[PDB]
Amino acid sequence: TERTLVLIKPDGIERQLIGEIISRIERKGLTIAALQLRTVSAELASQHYAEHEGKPFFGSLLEFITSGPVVAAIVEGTRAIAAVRQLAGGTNPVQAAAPGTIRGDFALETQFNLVHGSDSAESAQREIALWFPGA
Amino acid sequence: TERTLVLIKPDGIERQLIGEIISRIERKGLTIAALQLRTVSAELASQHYAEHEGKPFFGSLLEFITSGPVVAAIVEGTRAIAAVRQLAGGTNPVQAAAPGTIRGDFALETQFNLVHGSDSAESAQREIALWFPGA
Amino acid sequence: TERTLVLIKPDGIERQLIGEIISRIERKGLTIAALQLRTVSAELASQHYAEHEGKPFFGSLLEFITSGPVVAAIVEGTRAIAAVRQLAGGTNPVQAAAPGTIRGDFALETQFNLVHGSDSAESAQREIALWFPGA
Amino acid sequence: TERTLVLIKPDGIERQLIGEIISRIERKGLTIAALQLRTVSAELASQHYAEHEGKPFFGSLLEFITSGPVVAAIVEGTRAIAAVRQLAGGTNPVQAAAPGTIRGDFALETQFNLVHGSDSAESAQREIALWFPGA
Amino acid sequence: TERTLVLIKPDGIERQLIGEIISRIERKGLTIAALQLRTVSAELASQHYAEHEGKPFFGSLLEFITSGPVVAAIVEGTRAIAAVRQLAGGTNPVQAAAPGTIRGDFALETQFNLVHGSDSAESAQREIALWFPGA
Amino acid sequence: TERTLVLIKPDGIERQLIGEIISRIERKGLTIAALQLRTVSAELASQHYAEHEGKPFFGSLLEFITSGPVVAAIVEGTRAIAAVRQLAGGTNPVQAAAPGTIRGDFALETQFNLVHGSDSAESAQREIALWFPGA
Repeated sequence: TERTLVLIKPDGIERQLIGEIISRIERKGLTIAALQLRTVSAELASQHYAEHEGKPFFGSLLEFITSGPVVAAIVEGTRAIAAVRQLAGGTNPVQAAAPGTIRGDFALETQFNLVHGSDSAESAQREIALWFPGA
Repeated sequence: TERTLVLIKPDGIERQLIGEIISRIERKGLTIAALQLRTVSAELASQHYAEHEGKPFFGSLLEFITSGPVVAAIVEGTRAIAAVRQLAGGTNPVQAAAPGTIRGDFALETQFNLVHGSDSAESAQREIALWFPGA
Repeated sequence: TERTLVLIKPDGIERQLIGEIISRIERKGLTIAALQLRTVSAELASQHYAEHEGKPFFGSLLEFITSGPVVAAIVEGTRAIAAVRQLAGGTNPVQAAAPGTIRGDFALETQFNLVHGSDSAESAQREIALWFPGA
Repeated sequence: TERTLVLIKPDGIERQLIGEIISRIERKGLTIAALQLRTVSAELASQHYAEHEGKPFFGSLLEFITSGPVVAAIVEGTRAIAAVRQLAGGTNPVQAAAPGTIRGDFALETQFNLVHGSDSAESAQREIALWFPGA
Repeated sequence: TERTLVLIKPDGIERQLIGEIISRIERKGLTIAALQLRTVSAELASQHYAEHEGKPFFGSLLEFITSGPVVAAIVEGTRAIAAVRQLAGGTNPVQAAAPGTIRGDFALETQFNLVHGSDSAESAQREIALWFPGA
Repeated sequence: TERTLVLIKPDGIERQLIGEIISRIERKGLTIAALQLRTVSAELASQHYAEHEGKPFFGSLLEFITSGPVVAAIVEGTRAIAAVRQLAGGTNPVQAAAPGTIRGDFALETQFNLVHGSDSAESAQREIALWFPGA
């Protein structure tokens, strides 16, 4: 079994999809190991987005994650990592994401993607330590 | 943002899926700009199906759209055109349409496809003028 | 069988519940006889609210129905009138409306009631003539 | 607007209803002000259940809340208190709770009630201070 | 724990509600102990409806249960009997049944009630022996 | 129109998905021709899994199908065979099955696949004779 970090971003909250997203995870058979509505410091935001740190969309990327609170969580279970990304869909909700996924069903813009899921074991271990340093 | 024409055909109505379809559109983040249950004249039907005007399935194609009332609508929003076709699925509901789409979830026959969505900007502009000449 | 007028007010639209409401109606076994997204003139609004014409909440009552478009419809079927009001719930969504109803599930304020349904045969016949004078 | 404390108890979690419950809250128009999966100390449990402190069911009442983690939350909005209790249903899910409520739809036992909601302004203010002393 | 007999009548099947009904039962926490789509002999129908044997609606009552196949089942769990009747709603779907129940959400006529649930321990034991004499 | 055999395996039952699965079938427009919760003899299990009779996973394959009761059914309609497999998804729920399918939405393991659907006309005719020799 694996552990992956999941974020429900400020747009997912504005659109009232916290429970919808969590439900899909639960229904897949995965288990919520940690869960917390929290605010994001300027520091955390950048450390999170270091992969795309130096790039054209960095600015508004941080301003976004910091505009309102977010819901962070540790999702655990068999193939947690791949499964979550499976539920989430591709980055582009119209041309990439399949219908039935979170982004595929609710999203229209690459930017406002509603959700985040660790893209690899390497990332997951790094992001969990980052958002849930205690646990 | 774009505007696209959407039809909920007589079979979509017989099967009580008006609200189900509209909901999926709404949930995607798209907005219903126009909406009307209406009947179809012989003329409108053919002007609509002019693309496939001369073909083997034209007859019953018109007889169908004219058998009962239909629900016409203008759907507006970011990438309205592609998104709607994304929600609708491919023409063949079993071999083409993905599960999660409208046709993929409810349809079994290429003919009885429940729904219509403009396939391009060129078409949308033409079909909207056709169904909602005022608006 | 009966005919009743149903309104999905501007708040029902802002909250993306057109399809949700229509679906509940469909699922009850009732049939959408007429349906149209339309704007409301100052005149229509008052003629509609004549029952509560002279009262303390009249002003903002009209300003509301006229702030954005609404979805009007004629719902037909066995006991259409009572059934629709059954689905809609009592006027106060928290103290009157039962869970499971439209207002009971989605509403919090007596004012923002999302929906309207004719309260009697007398009213229905009057309101249908008013909103769908042709049909 | 009001603030009320909501608990999703260990049975609500075992039965995979976190998102289902949160969704119902969201859909009612209420907003999640705080949210956290957390464990319960022996002390917190009793301070929470002081109202029924001296009684026949106290023992297993505490042992339960402490058997696994729970999801605590602050729910905010118009009539937050009454509305939440409205969504939750009466204590007895079969004879009291109406269909459509959380308990009414999912529960069978008075003990395993899935959810908790502050029963009054007095309680809410006390329980929020208790579970979210910071916020 | 108790055992109760549940019938999904021919109208429940025509309206594609087998899974919807079963789901509601499952979700309540009850368990399907037996389940079978079967036809009804003239004899079984009357033995079932002996309570209302001599009455004005007996004829079409039997003709109905015998018009198409039905889905019979034994539902088991805590307060199975009351809970099932709770999910089913009162006999009259508009004036008696609450929204959120099966009849309350889908039915319009006292006759076409979609579902049946044993009304008492005495009945349950009698009807189970009748429909599932082996089990 | 075609006939296909569908199994809801013991894990589909443990996870309370009987009605969910049946519903998806119904909603696709397919019809339940036969349906029965039943136990599986050692013989039936192997005759069913003869295709993969001689293989590394045979043992626990039979032990599984025989651990608890299962729900067998004959599903009938246009392209019943392909459609059902379409609803079910690929064998591997994470890497193969698309979101929106049964396995895609609920499953995490190739072994615990919740459902079975005949993979061909040849198989269907053979498996129906096997599970429903009378009908």
